Amino acid sequence: GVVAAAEKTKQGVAEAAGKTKEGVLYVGSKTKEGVVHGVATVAEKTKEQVTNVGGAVVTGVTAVAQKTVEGAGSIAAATG
Amino acid sequence: GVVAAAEKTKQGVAEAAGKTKEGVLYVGSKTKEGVVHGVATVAEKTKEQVTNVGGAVVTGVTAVAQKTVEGAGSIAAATG
Amino acid sequence: GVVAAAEKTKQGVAEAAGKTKEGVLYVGSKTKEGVVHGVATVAEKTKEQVTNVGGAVVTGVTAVAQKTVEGAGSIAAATG
Amino acid sequence: GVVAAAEKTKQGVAEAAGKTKEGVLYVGSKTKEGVVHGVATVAEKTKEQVTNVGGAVVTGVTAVAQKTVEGAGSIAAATG
Amino acid sequence: GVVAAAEKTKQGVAEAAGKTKEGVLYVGSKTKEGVVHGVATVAEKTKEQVTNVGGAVVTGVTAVAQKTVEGAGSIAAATG
Amino acid sequence: GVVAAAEKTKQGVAEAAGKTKEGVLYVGSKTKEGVVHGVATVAEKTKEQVTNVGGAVVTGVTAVAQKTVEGAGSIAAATG
Amino acid sequence: GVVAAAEKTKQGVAEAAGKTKEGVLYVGSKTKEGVVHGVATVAEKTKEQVTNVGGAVVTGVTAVAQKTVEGAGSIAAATG
Amino acid sequence: GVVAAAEKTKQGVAEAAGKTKEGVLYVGSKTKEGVVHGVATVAEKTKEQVTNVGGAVVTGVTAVAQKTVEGAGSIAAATG
Amino acid sequence: GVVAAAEKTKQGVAEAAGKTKEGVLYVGSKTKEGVVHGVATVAEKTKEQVTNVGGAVVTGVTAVAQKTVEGAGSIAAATG
Amino acid sequence: KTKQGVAEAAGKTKEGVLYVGSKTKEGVVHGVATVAEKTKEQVTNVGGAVVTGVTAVAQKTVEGAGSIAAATGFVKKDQL
Amino acid sequence: KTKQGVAEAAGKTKEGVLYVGSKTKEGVVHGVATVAEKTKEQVTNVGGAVVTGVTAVAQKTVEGAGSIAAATGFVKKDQL
Amino acid sequence: KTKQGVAEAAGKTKEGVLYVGSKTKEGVVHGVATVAEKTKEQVTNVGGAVVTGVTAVAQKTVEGAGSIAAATGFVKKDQL
Amino acid sequence: KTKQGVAEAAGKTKEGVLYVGSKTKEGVVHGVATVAEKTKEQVTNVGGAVVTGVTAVAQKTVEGAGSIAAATGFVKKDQL
Amino acid sequence: KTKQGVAEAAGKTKEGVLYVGSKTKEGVVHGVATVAEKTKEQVTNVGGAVVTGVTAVAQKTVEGAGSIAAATGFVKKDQL
Amino acid sequence: KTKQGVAEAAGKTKEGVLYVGSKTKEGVVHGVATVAEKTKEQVTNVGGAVVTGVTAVAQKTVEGAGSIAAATGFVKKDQL
Amino acid sequence: KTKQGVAEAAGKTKEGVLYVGSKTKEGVVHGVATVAEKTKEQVTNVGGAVVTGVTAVAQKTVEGAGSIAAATGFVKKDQL
Amino acid sequence: KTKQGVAEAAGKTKEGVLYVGSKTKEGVVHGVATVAEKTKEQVTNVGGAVVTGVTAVAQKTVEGAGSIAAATGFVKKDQL
Amino acid sequence: KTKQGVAEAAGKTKEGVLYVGSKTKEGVVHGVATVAEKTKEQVTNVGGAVVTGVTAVAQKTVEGAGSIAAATGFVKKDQL
Repeated sequence: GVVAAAEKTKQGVAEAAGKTKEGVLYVGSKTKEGVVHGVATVAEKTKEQVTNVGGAVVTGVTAVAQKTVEGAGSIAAATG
Repeated sequence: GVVAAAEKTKQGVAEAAGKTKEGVLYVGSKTKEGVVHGVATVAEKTKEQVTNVGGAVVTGVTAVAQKTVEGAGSIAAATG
Repeated sequence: GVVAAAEKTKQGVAEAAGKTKEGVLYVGSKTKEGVVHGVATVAEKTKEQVTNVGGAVVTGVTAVAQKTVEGAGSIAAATG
Repeated sequence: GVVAAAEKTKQGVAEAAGKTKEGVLYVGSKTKEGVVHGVATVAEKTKEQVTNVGGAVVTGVTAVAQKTVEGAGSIAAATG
Repeated sequence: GVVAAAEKTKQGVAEAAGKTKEGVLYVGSKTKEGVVHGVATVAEKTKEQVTNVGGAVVTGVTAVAQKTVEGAGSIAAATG
Repeated sequence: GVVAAAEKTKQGVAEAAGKTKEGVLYVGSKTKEGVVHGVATVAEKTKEQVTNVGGAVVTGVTAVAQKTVEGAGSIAAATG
Repeated sequence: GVVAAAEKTKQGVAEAAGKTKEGVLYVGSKTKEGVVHGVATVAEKTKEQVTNVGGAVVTGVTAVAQKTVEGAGSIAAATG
Repeated sequence: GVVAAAEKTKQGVAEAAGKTKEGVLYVGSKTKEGVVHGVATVAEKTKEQVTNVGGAVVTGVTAVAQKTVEGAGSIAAATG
Repeated sequence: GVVAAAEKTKQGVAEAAGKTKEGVLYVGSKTKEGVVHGVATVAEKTKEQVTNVGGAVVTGVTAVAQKTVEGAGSIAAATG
Repeated sequence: KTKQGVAEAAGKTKEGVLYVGSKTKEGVVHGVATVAEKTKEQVTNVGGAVVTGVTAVAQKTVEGAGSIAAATGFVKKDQL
Repeated sequence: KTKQGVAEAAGKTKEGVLYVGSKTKEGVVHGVATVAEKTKEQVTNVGGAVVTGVTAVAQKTVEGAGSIAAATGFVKKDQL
Repeated sequence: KTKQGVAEAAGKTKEGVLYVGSKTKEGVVHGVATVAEKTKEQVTNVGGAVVTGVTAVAQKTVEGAGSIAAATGFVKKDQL
Repeated sequence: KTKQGVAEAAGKTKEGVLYVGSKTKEGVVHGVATVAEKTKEQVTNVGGAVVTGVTAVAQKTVEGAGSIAAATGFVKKDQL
Repeated sequence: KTKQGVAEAAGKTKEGVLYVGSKTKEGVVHGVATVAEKTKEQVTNVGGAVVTGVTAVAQKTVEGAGSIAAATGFVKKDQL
Repeated sequence: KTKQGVAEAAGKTKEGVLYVGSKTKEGVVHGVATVAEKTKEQVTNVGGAVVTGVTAVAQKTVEGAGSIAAATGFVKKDQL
Repeated sequence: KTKQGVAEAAGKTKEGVLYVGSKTKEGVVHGVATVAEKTKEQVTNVGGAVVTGVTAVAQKTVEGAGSIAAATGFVKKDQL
Repeated sequence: KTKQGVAEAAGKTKEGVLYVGSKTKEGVVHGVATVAEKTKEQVTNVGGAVVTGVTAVAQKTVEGAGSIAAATGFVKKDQL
Repeated sequence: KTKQGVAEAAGKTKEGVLYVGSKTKEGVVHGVATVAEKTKEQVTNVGGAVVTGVTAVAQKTVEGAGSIAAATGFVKKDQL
């Protein structure tokens, strides 16, 4: 039982609410989720080698922002 | 039982709400999910090699923003 | 039971709502999901080699923004 | 039971709503999903080689924005 | 049971709604899904080679915006 | 049961709606799905070679905006 | 049961609707699905070669906007 | 049961509708589906070669806007 | 059961509709489906060669707007 | 000498294709698109002006002191 | 000499493709798109001005002292 | 000499593709998009001005002392 | 000499692709997007000005002493 | 000499791709986006000015002594 | 000589890609986004000014002594 | 000589990619985002000024003695 | 000579990637974000000024003796 | 000579990546974020000034003797 009342008033406001659930709000904000910024490499000879024979390999520069709900959020998964 | 009332008022507002669920709102914000920004490479000889023989390989510069709901959110998956 | 009432008022507003669910709203915002920005490479000799023999390979510069619902959101999948 | 009422009012508004579900709305916003912006390469000799023998290979500059619902959202899939 | 009423009013509005589901709306917004913008390559000798023998290969500059519903949204698929 | 009523009013509007489902609407917006914009290549000798022997190959500059519903939305598919 | 009523009113409007489903509408908007814009190539010698022996090959500058409903939306398909 | 009524009104409108399904409408909009715009090539010697021996090859500058309903929407199909 | 009524009115309109399905309408809009616009080539020697031996080849500048309903919408098909 | 509102162009070439264009727009109204769907309008006017339609007016004048382009919806009762 | 509102261009080439363009817009209204769907409007006017429509006016004047482009929706009762 | 509001361009090339463009906009209104959906408006005016529509006015004047572009929705009762 | 509001460009090349552009905007209104959904407005005016619509005005003037661009929604009762 | 509000650019190259651009904006209003959803407004005006809409005004003037861009929502009752 | 508000750029290259840009903004309003959801406003005005909307004004003036950009919502009752 | 508010840039290269940019902002308002959700406002004004909306004003002036940008919400009753 | 408010840059390279940028901001308002949720405001004004909204003003002036940027919410009753 | 408010940069390299930047901010307001949630405000004003909103003002002046940036919420009753 929720009741609000206003009467005999020049400017009256009556506001009622049974159940309320506030939510997220960003005002003038900034965010950085999974960011790579400013990587420099000065070599003479570079060499990479990957010899995957049935798994999962993730190399190089990476930036991930997974947001899964009802499952594995792996980056490199390998099941058998 | 939710009740609001206004009467005998020059300017009256009555507002009622049983159940309310607020939601997300961005006002003047910025976001960065899965971003690669400013990568520099100054070499003389470069060499890459990938010899995948039945798996999953992900290389180079990468930027992912997966948002799955009811499944695996892998980047490199390898099942058998 | 949700009730709102206004009476004997010059300017009256009565507003009622049983159940309400607010939603997302962006006002003057910016977003960046899965972005690659500013990659520079100054070499003399470059060489890439991929010898996939039955899997999944993803190379080079990449920018993905998957939003799947009821399935795997892999980037490089390899099942057997 | 949702009721709104206005009476004996010069300017009256009565508004009722049983169930309401708000929706997404962008006002003056910008978005960037799966974007590659500003890639520069200054070499002398370049060489690429791909020798796929029955899988999936994705190379070069890529920008994807998959939005699948009831299926795998892979970029390079390889089943057998 | 949803009821709205206005009476004895110079300017009256009564509006009722059982169930309502709001929808997406863009007002003065911009979007970028799967975009490649500003790629420059200054070499002297370039060479590409692809020797696919029964799979799927996707190379070069790419920009995809798949929006499938009830099927795989791969970019390079290879089944057998 | 949805009811709206107006009476004894100089200007009255009564509007009722059982079930309503709003829809998408773009007002003064811009979109970019699957776009390649501003690619420059300054070489001296260029050479491409493709030797597909029974699969699917997609090369060069590409820009796709698939919107399938009940089928695979691949770019390069190869089944057997 | 949906009812709207107006009576004893100088200007009255009564509007009722059982079920309503709004639809898409673009007002003063612009779209770009599958677009290639501004590609420049300044070489001295160019050479392309394609030796397809029973698959599907798609090269050059491409811009596709497939919108299939009940079938594969591939760009290069190869079945056997 | 949908009912609207107006009576004892100088200007009355009664409008009823059982089921309604709105449709797409473009007002002052522009669209670009499958467009190639602004491709320039300044070489000295150019050479193309295609040696298809029983598949499908699509080269050169291309711009497609397929809208199939109950069939494959491939660009280069090759079945056997 | 859909009913509308007007009576005792100087200007009355009664309009009823059981089921309604709105349709597409373009007002002051422009469209571009499958368009090639502004291709320039400044070489000294050009040479093309096609040696199809039983498949389908499509080259040169192309602009297609297929709209099939119950069949494959390929550009280059090759069955056997 | 004096130049106002002048669009000028020039072009020289020895061999090749040439295009020169010069367009000028002064006092031009272009593209006024309007839709009214299922709209109710009720007007009662007594000795006044009511405007509800679409009015597109363009004017260009040289030596036009005291010019008026569009005077819409007004009541003028000057004594002198 | 004097230049106001001038768009000028020039171009020289010996061999190749050339494009020169010069456009000028002065006092131009472009692209006024408006939609009103299921809208109710009720106006009672007594000796005044009411404007509800769309008014797009463009004007260009040389030597236009005291110019007015659009005077919309006004009541003028000057004594002198 | 004097330059105001001037857009100027120039270009030289010996071999290749050339593009030169020069555009100028002065007193230009571009892109006014408006939607009103399920909106109720009720106006009672007695000897005044009410404006609710869309008014897009553009003006350019040379030697325009005392110029007015848009005077919308006003009541002028000057004695002299 | 004197330069105000001037956009100037230049470009030289011997071989290759060239682009030169120069744009100027002076007194320009671009992109005014507005939506009103399920909005109730009730106005009673007696000898005044009420403005609720959209007013986009752009003006450019040379030698414009005493210029006014947009005078919206006002009551002027000057004695002299 | 004198330079005010000038955007200038230059570029030289022997071989390769070149881009030169110069843009200027003076007195420009860009991107005014507004939404009002389920909003109630009630106004009673007696001899005054009420403004509730959207007013986007841009102005540029040379030699504009005493210029006014936008005078919105005011009551002027000067004696002299 | 004198430089005010000048954006200048220059660039030289022998071989490769070049980009030169110069932009200037003076008296510019960019990006005014506003939303009002489920908002109640009630105004009673008697001989005054009330402003509740959105007012975006931009102005640029040369030799503008005594300039005013935006005078919004005021009551002026000067004796002289 | 004299430099005020000048953005200048320069760049030299022999081989490779080059970018030169120069931007200037003077009297610029950028990004004013505002939201009002479920807000109640009640105003009673008698011969005064009330301001509740959004006012974004930008101004740039050369030789502007006595300039005013934004005078909002005021009551001026000067005797002389 | 004299330098005020100057942003200057320079860059030299023989081979590789180069970036040069120069930006200047003078009298600039950037990013004013505001939210009001479930807020009640009640104002009674009698011959005064009340300000509750958002006011973003930016100004730049050269030779501006006696300049005022923003005079908000004031009562001026000067005798002389 | 004289330098005030100057941002200067320089850079030299023979091979590799280079970045040069120079930014200047003078009289700049950046990032004013404000939230009011479930706030009650009640104001009664009689011949005064009340300010409750957000006021972001930025100003830059050269030769500005006697300049004022923001005069907010004041009562001025000077005799002379």
